[PDB]
Amino acid sequence: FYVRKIRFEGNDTSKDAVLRREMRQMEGAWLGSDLVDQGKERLNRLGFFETVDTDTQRVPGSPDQVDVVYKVKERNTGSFNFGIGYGTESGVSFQAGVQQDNWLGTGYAVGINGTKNDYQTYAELSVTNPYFTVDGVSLGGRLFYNDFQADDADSSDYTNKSYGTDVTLGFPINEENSLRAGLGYVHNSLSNMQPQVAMWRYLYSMGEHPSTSDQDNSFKTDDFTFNYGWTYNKLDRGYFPTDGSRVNLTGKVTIPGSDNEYYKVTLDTATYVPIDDDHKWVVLGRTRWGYGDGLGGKEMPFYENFYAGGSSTVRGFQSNTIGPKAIYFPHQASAKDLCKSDDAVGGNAMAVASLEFITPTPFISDKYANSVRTSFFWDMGTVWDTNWDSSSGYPDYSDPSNIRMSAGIALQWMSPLGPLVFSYAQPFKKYDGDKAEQFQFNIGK
Repeated sequence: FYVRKIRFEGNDTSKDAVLRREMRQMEGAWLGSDLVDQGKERLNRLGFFETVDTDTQRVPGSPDQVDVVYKVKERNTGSFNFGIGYGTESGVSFQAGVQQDNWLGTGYAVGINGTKNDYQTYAELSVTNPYFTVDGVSLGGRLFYNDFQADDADSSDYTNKSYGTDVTLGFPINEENSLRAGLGYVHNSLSNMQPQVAMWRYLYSMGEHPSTSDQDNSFKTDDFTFNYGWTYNKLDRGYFPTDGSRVNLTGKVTIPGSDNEYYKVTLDTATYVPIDDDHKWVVLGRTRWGYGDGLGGKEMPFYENFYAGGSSTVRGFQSNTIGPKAIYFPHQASAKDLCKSDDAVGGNAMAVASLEFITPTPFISDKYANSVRTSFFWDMGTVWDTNWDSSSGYPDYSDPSNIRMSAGIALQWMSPLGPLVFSYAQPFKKYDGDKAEQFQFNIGK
C-alpha cells in the first residue's frame, strides 16, 4: 500500500503548508503506520487543536493507492464572565455573561450577557461578524431586555420595562479612532408613574393625558432609531492614564415611523497632561455633555433624561441629585395642593466638567507606587429642563446658570479584590433640594 494524498480535514484557521511540515510522510512512497502515528503526536505539539486522529482512506478504483486523512479540530475556547461589586447608590451589582467567537463556523461572534443592581436588571443576546473585508469592519445584532426602577436610582417614582433590537455597523477609522452607526427598535412599557408637572407635560405632549389621582397607570411606546458614535483614544496605558485624550460622541435620532419624536446627543472628553519626566504629577481634564429635545410636536421621553451628581459625574453629591426635582400633585411619602420635592427627575440638558490633579502617593516610597493613585479634584456640573414653563413660586428648572460644585480627595487602588475607588468631597456649592454624600466608594465591578 502507498500514500497518494495527505489531506487535512477541519483545517479552519491554521494554514495548509504549516501542518504539512509537522509530518514526515512522503506522497507516492510506501505507506507505513510508523510514519502516520508520528505525524499525529507532532500535530498535538503545536497545541492549536483539541482532538487529532488518523484515518487511512482507500482510493476508489485502486487496489494499491490510499489517501492519508488527518481529521483535526481547533480548540477555540469561548469567553466566560462573572462580576460582583458594591457602589454608593447602585448597591450590590451582578455582571455575569458568556461569549463565543467560533459559534458555529458562521463565522459570527455570539454572546449572552446580564446585569443586576438596585435599580436596573439588563440582559442581551449579541451577534456580530469581524473581518468582514479589509479591516475589522462589523455589522452587529443586539436583542435586549431591561428593567429600570426609578425609585431605587434616587429619581421620582416610575418603572420602565424595555425590549428592543440593534443593527450596528462598526467602521474602524484609525488605530486610535472608531466610528459606529446603526439602526434600532425599542419598546418601552412605562408603569406606576408618580404624578408630577415635569413628566405629565410629556404625557400631555404625546396625547396620552392620564389621571392625577394615584400611582397605578400605564403608557406603552414603540420606537425606531438611527444611532451614531465616535471614539478617539490616545491614552498611553489603559487603567491609570498619564498622557493622551479620549473623546466619546454618541447621539441617537428617532425615525418618522416611531411613536416618540425626539433626538439626543452626548459628548465625554478626558484629557491627561503630565507635568514632569516620570509622569508622577498629572492634570486630568474631564468634561461630560448632553442634549436632547422633542423633535417636533411633542417632548423627549423622561426615561431618556440626563442625570448628574455622584462618583462618575460630580462627587460630594449623592447619585442623580443635581438638577430638576419632582413637583407632585397629591402627597409625597409616608394635603390639597402641589408638592415640591427633593427627589430628582433629571433633565433634557446637562453639562459636567472636572479639573483633577494626580500626585504621587504620600508615605509610599516603593514599586507599589504604580498600584495606587492619589488625586485632588474640583468637580462642577448642572442639569436643566428646557421645557419647564415658569409662567410661578416653584423654582425655575429651565435655568442653566445655577452650576453646582465640590472639592475633594480621591484614592484608586488595584486591590486584591479588584479595582477599588473611594472619594471624599465637600459640596461647597449646592442648590435647592440637592442631597450630599461626602464619602463615596466603589469596589471591583
